[PDB]
Amino acid sequence: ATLKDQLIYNLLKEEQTPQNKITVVGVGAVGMACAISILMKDLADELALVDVIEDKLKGEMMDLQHGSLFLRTPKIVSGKDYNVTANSKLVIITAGARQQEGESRLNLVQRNVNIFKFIIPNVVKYSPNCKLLIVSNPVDILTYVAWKISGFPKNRVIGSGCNLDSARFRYLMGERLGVHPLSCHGWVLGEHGDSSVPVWSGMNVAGVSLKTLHPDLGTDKDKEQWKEVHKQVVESAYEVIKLKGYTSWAIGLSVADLAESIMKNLRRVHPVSTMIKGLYGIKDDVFLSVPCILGQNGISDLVKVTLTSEEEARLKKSADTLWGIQKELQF
Amino acid sequence: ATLKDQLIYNLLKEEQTPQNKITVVGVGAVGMACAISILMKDLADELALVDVIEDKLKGEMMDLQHGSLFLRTPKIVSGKDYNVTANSKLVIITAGARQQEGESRLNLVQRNVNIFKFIIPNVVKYSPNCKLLIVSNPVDILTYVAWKISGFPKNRVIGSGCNLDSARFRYLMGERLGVHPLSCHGWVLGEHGDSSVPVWSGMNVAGVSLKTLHPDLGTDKDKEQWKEVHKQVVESAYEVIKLKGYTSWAIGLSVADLAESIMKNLRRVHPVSTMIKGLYGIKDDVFLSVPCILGQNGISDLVKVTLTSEEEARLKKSADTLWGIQKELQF
Amino acid sequence: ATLKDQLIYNLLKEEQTPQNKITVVGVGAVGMACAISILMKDLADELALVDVIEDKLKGEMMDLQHGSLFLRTPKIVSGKDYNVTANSKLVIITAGARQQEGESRLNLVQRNVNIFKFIIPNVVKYSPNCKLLIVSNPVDILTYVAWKISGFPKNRVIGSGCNLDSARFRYLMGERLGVHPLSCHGWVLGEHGDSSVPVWSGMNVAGVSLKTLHPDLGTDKDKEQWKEVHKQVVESAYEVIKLKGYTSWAIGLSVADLAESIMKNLRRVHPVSTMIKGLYGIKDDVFLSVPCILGQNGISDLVKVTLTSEEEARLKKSADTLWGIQKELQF
Amino acid sequence: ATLKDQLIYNLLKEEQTPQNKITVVGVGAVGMACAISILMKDLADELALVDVIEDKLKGEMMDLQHGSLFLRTPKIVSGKDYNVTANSKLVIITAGARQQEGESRLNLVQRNVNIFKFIIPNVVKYSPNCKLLIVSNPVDILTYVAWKISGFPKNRVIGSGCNLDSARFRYLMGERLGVHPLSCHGWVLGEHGDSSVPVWSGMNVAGVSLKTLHPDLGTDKDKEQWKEVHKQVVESAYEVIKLKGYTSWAIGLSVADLAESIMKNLRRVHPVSTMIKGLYGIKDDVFLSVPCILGQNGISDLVKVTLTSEEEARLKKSADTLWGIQKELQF
Ligand SMILES: NC(=O)C1=CN([C@@H]2O[C@H](COP(=O)(O)OP(=O)(O)OC[C@H]3O[C@@H](n4cnc5c(N)ncnc54)[C@H](O)[C@@H]3O)[C@@H](O)[C@H]2O)C=CC1
Ligand SMILES: NC(=O)C1=CN([C@@H]2O[C@H](COP(=O)(O)OP(=O)(O)OC[C@H]3O[C@@H](n4cnc5c(N)ncnc54)[C@H](O)[C@@H]3O)[C@@H](O)[C@H]2O)C=CC1
Ligand SMILES: NC(=O)C1=CN([C@@H]2O[C@H](COP(=O)(O)OP(=O)(O)OC[C@H]3O[C@@H](n4cnc5c(N)ncnc54)[C@H](O)[C@@H]3O)[C@@H](O)[C@H]2O)C=CC1
Ligand SMILES: NC(=O)C1=CN([C@@H]2O[C@H](COP(=O)(O)OP(=O)(O)OC[C@H]3O[C@@H](n4cnc5c(N)ncnc54)[C@H](O)[C@@H]3O)[C@@H](O)[C@H]2O)C=CC1
Repeated sequence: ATLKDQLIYNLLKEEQTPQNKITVVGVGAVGMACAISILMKDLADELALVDVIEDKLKGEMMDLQHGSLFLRTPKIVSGKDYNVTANSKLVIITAGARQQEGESRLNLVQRNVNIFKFIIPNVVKYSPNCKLLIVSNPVDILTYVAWKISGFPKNRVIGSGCNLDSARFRYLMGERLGVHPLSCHGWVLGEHGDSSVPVWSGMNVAGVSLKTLHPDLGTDKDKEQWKEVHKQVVESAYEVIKLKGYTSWAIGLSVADLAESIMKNLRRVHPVSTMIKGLYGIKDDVFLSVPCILGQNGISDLVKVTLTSEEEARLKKSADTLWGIQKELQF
Repeated sequence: ATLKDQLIYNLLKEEQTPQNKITVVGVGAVGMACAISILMKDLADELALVDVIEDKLKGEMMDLQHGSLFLRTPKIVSGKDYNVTANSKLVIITAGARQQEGESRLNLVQRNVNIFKFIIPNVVKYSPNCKLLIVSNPVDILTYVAWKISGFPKNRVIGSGCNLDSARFRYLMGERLGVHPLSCHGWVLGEHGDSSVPVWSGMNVAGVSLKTLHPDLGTDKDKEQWKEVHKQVVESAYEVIKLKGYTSWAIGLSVADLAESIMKNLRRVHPVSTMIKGLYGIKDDVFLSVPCILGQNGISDLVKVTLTSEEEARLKKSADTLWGIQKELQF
Repeated sequence: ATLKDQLIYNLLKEEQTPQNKITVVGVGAVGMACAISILMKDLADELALVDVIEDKLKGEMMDLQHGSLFLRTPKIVSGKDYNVTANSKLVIITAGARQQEGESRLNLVQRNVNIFKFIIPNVVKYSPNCKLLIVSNPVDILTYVAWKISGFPKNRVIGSGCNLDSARFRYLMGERLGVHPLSCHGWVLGEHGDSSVPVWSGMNVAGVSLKTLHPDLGTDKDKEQWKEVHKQVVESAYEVIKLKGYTSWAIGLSVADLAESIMKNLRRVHPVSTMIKGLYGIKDDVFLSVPCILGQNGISDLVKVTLTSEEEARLKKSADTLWGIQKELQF
Repeated sequence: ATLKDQLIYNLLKEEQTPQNKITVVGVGAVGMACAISILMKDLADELALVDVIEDKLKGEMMDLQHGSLFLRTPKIVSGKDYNVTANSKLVIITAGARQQEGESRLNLVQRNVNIFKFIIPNVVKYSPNCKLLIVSNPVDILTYVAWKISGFPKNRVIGSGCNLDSARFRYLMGERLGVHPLSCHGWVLGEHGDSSVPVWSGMNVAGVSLKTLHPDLGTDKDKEQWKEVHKQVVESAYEVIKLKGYTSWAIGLSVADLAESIMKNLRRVHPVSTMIKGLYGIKDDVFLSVPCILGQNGISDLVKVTLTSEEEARLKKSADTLWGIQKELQF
C-alpha cells in the first residue's frame, strides 16, 4: 500500500479527456513566446508541444513544467508524434525557416510549403475539428496553403496576418500622441509584409478622424510625415531581426491575443489572414488581412472596410503580388 | 499648429517619476524571461533593461515595445547607461556567464564576481532605495557579493535561491500524487545547487505529514525511494541545460513570483537566500535559502524551520561548502 | 440592405453552443457575489442567471450586461425557465429562503428542500452532465438533498462546505502571525459552521507544525488561546450577519475558487462537502467537508486526514445529527 | 517566548507606509461593487473603507477580510474617522442619496452637496496629494463641488461621468451588430444624465464610420432607428432601478476601469467629468464628460472631439442646465 493510497482515497480511476487544449508545433523563438504568453493568460487546460528536434522539445517542455506551480495550466505534453495533439481546440503553427537580415518573408515560401505538407495532414488527423492559426512566414500564403492541404472550411484556417502590424502601428501612433495604444485606433491591412496597407481614413482617437483634422495625413505632402509611421511598421521587423537576430515577444503576445478571442468566443475584431476572394475586385483565392470577427468557430464574419481609390489599389496590388506566388506553388 | 494640438488640449506639464519601476539587468535568456513574466503580471508601470551588448538590448527593448497594445506597462526603456535605471523599486540582476553541460554553478563565481564589481555600484547609485533581486549564478554567493558591494541592509538584498528548487520539488511531488503543485507542500532549503536540503519533516498534503504516514520517506530504506525526487530536483537544471542549452522559463516565473510578493507587499513566505549567520550554529556570513517573509521592504522576517538532526547536518554542510568560497573572495 | 449587412459580411450560418457555461441559481446577495467573482475571473464563456423573482432577475442580469465592456464573458443570460441553463458545465445553487438572522441551519431545512425539489430536476433536465455546487444552507444537508433528487454520482455533487471556514481560518491565522493567508496553512473540516473541526495538527507555516512548536495549541490551557482563532471562525460569521444583515463577498470569492479548480481541471485540494460514508467510522449517507481534489469531473479523489479520536468523535457526532434530520425530510 | 517568536525571526521593526492605497467613501451598493472590482483587479496594496453607519461599515470590512486568501490586497481597513484614509493615492466618493424610481439624478444635488461639505475637507486633510474620483449623483455637479471645496487643481478631481454611459452604448451597439463591445466604438458625452450627447460621427467598427455608411444614423428619418440606442442608454439606469432597486455592478466595473488607468498611469482615454470652460463656447465653471487622458496625475489632457453643429448645440444645452443648478448653488 503506497504512501499515496494511504493518503488519497480515489473515487474514480483512469478517466480523462481534454476540454480547452492548445497545441503549438515549432518550439523555436516564436513557438515558445506563444506558449509562455498563452500559459500566463490562462487560455488552455492542456498545452501540447511538437517539433522535430527531440531534445530541444523535451527541454522546452521540462522548463515549462518546472514553473507549473506559478501557472493554471495543469497538463503540458510534448513529442514528435502528433498523437500528443489529439483533440486540440486550437493549433498554432510556428515551425519553419525564419528570415535572414534583409530577407523578404516571401523568400521562405518554398522551404516552409515543403514542411507544411507533413505538418498540416498530421495536425488534422488528431484534431479534425480544430481551428488552425498560422504564424510561419510568409503567413498570408501559408494560411492559403494550410487551407488547401487540410480541407478545412476557411473559417477554421486563420493567419497571424496584420494583428502584429496594426499593434505596431498603434504603438507608434500612441508614441507620437502621448496616448496609450489601447486608446489609439488605426488599421494596417493586406499582406503581413512589405505591401501592407495603412487605412488612413479610419485612423482616429476617441472617434475623431485624424485624416479629417489633418488632411495631408498619409501623403507625401504631409508636413508631419505620418507616412513614416507605416514605414516604420514595415521596416520594424527588419530592424528587430538586424538588432537581435529574430522577432519573438510581440508576435507571441499577438498570437495570445488571437487565441484569447478564439478560446473565449469573444467575437472581437482583428485583422487576420483570410480568403478575401470577392471583395475589392479580387477574383482569386488570395489570402490577406482584413478585420475579421474571431470566436469559437474561427472567422465567422469579415468587416467590409470602405477604402479610398488609392487604398483599394494598394490592397489589390498586394493581392497581385501574393497570388503570383500562390499561382506556381507546388504541393 | 500640429495635428497633436488640434486633437489634444494639454493641462499638465512634465510631472513624471515612476511609482512601481522594475529594472532587469542583462537581456539574455533569463533576463528576458523575467521581463515577459513581469509584464504579463502587471507588476510594473515602468520596466527598464540594461546590457553591455547595445545591439541585443535595443532589439529586445523594441520587441517588447511592439507588444505594448497587449500589456499594461506604459513605459519600456533600455540603455547601456544605468541612468535609465533611476528610481527602480526592484532591480533584477541576471547578467553573467551561465553553466555549460555538467559545469557546477560554483565554477562561475570568479567570472561573475567580476561582472558584479561593475554592475552593483552602478545599480545602487541610481536606485539607493531599491530591493536587489539576484539571479546570476552561483546565486547564494552573488547575493553575499552583492550585499558586500552595495552597502545595503540585508533585508534589501535577495537571492532567487531555492524558490525555483521548491517549485520543482512541488511539481514532482504533485506528479507522483496526482495533485496540483499548489496543493503539494515541501521545502528545498540551503544552496540553490548540488547541496540543497529537502525538509522531509514538513512535506505534507492538506496538512498531513507524509513523513508520519511513511517513516521511511526520504531514506535509503524507503521502498518508494522518495529521496529520488530531491535527486531529480538537484539533477534537473543539468538535464534541461543538456537538452536545450540553458534554462529560462521556470526561473522567469520564479522571479515574477518573488517580484509579485515584493511589489505588492504580500508578506508571503518564500525560500530565498539571505544572511543566516546566527541560525543553526553557523557563525560566518553565509547566504543561503531559508523561508522568508517577502514584502515592500524585501526580507522582513525569517521562519526558523524546525530541522531534524540530519537535515541540520546537511544544511550546516551546505553552508561550509558555500563559506569555503566566500572567505577566499577578493573584491 | 441593413447597416449591419453593409458593414459586415457573414460566413458562418447558425453556429454556436456554449463551451464553458456556468449557471447561478438564486440572485440574492450570495448568488450575485458568486456571479461577479466568476465574471471577473474569466471562468465562463456564458453565464446564466435564474430565480423566481422575475423583476430582480432581469435587473441584475441587465446590470451585469451594462458592464460587458470590462469583461471577457460574451454572453450573459437569465430567465425563470431553465432552458437558459442548457449545457452548463457547472451549476451553482444559492437559492433558498435565506436562513434567519439568528437560528442555525435546520428548523427551515424542509422549506429549502421543497425549493430543491423544483430546482434540481429542471437543472438536471437541461444539463444532465454538469457538476452541481451547492451553497444553500444548511449546505451539508442540502448537498445530500441535491444528490438524492439529482441522481448524480457523488463525484458531481459538491457542497461549498468548509472552503470558506478554512479561508476564514487562514485569514485569522495570518493576522496573528503577520503572514499572508496564502502562506498560512490550516484546515477546518466537517460541518460548515457551528460544529466545524479545526485540525490543529495541520496548522503550519512553511512546513513547521505549530502544534509541535506549541503543544498547548487548541487546548483550553493555551496561554496564547489559539482555540479562540476557531471560535472566531464560527462567531465572525454571526458577527457579519448581525452587522450587515448577511454575508456575501467572502462566500462569493470562495465559490469562484472552487469554480476555478473545477472549470480548469486544476486538481487542487479544497475542503468541500462530499459523501463521506465509509470514512472515520461513518455508516450513513452523509456529506461533510473533507479535503477533496477538484477537477473537470468534480471530486475525483479525497485526502484521508489522520484525525485524533477526539476529532473523529466530532465528525461522527455531526454525521449522527445530520442523518437524523435527513430521514425526517420529505422529498 | 511566544509561538510567533519561536516561529518567526524578525529582521525589520519600523516598517510601514502604503504605496498604492485606495479609499472608498460610502459602503453602499455602489461602494462595495467598487471595492470588490478594485480588489479583484489587484489595483491596491491597501484598501480603506469609510461610512457613517458603523455597523454596516464593520461588517463589510470583515466580509471582505474573510476573502483575503483569494485576493492580493494584504490590508483592508475601515473607520468612521478619516485617519484610516491617510496617504491614499486615490479616494472614491460614493456616499449619498440615490434616486428612487423615476427620480432625476439632479434632484439629489442639495442633499448630497451637504454631505460633501463634510466628506471632502476630511478627505483633503488626510490625503492632500490624492486623486478624487467622484461617483455620487449628480456626478457632474458633485465633481465641481468636490473641486471647489478641496482646492485641488482640476486635474486631480475626476467624475466617473459618462464612462458608464459609453460602456452601455457600446454594449447596445455590439448587441445590434453581433460584435463584442471591445470592438464597438462610440462616445456619449456631456451630462451623465438625461441630457447626454451621442457623438454619432465617431461611432465605428474597425475605423469604418457608421455615419458614413448610413447617413440617416441618429436621425429621426433613420428607418433602422439607431437613435433608440441612445434613448436606451439614457433610460437604462431608470429601468434597472425600477427592476432591482438601484444600479451597482456596471458602475463598479466602470470605476475599476478608471482606477486602473489612474493607478497604473496608462494614459487611456476615458469620458469623465472635468471642467470644460472655454471649449464649445462654454464660459462657466461647468463640469461634464469629455474624452480625457487619465494617468497617475489624474486628467493630464483633454480630447477636442469635432462636434457637428447639432451635437455642439446639444452639448452646450447639456452644460447650461447643469450650470443653472450650479449657479443657484450656495456653499
Ligand atoms: N507572422 C509573424 O508575425 C511572425 C512569423 N515568424 C515566422 O515563424 C517561423 C518560425 O520563427 P522562429 O521561431 O524565430 O524560428 P526558430 O528557428 O527559432 O524555430 C523554428 C522551429 O520549427 C522547427 N521545425 C522545422 N521544421 C519543422 C517541422 N516539419 N515540423 C516541426 N517543427 C519544425 C524547428 O525545429 C524550430 O524549432 C518563421 O517562418 C518566422 O518567419 C517569426 C516572427 C513572427
Ligand atoms: N538562480 C537560478 O535559478 C538561475 C540562474 N541562471 C544564471 O543567470 C545568468 C544568465 O543566464 P542566461 O540568461 O542564460 O545567460 P545569457 O548568455 O543568455 O545572457 C547573459 C546576458 O548578460 C550580459 N552580460 C555579460 N556580462 C555583462 C556585464 N558586465 N554587464 C551587463 N551585462 C552583461 C550578456 O550580454 C547577456 O545578454 C547565469 O549566471 C545563469 O547561471 C540561469 C537559470 C536559472
Ligand atoms: N455555504 C456558505 O458558506 C453560506 C451559505 N449561505 C446561504 O445561501 C443562500 C442564499 O443566501 P442569500 O442570497 O444571502 O439570501 P437571499 O434570500 O437574498 O437569496 C435567496 C434567493 O433564492 C431565490 N429563491 C427562492 N426559491 C427559489 C426557487 N425555486 N428558484 C429560484 N430561486 C429561488 C430567492 O428568490 C433569492 O433571490 C442561503 O440559503 C444562505 O443561508 C449564505 C452565506 C454563507
Ligand atoms: N455616477 C454613476 O454612474 C453612479 C452613481 N450612483 C450614485 O452613488 C451614490 C450611492 O449609491 P448607493 O451605493 O446605491 O446608495 P446606498 O444607500 O446603497 O449607500 C450609500 C452610502 O453612503 C453613506 N453615507 C451617507 N452620508 C455619508 C457620509 N458623510 N459619509 C460617509 N458615508 C455616507 C450611506 O450611509 C450609504 O452607506 C448615489 O449618489 C448614486 O446615485 C449610483 C450608480 C452609479
